[PDB]
Amino acid sequence: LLIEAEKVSQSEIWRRRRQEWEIQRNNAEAEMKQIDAQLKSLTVRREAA
Amino acid sequence: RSMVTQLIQFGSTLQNIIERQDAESLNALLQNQAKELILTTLSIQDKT
Repeated sequence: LLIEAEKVSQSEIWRRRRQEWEIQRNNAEAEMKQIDAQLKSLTVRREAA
Repeated sequence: RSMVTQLIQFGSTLQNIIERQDAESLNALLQNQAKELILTTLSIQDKT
């Protein structure tokens, strides 16, 4: 039973690790869309200049 | 002599008229240039 407890605990910390990976991926994609919209702002400023 | 002083009165009047019309033409030119400049500043405000 202790062996089986260690196995299921290792699987659970793998799942929590994967969830943290997914949160990092979503932050990276959000920053990428942010920088594209800021590029649109900058080319508008270029047209004004 | 009376004829000559009459003529010099005409000369003074003509000098004043010439300087006055040059001032007026310069004024109209300044106004048209102001019109073009305000068009450009409108476009810049749109981009803002």
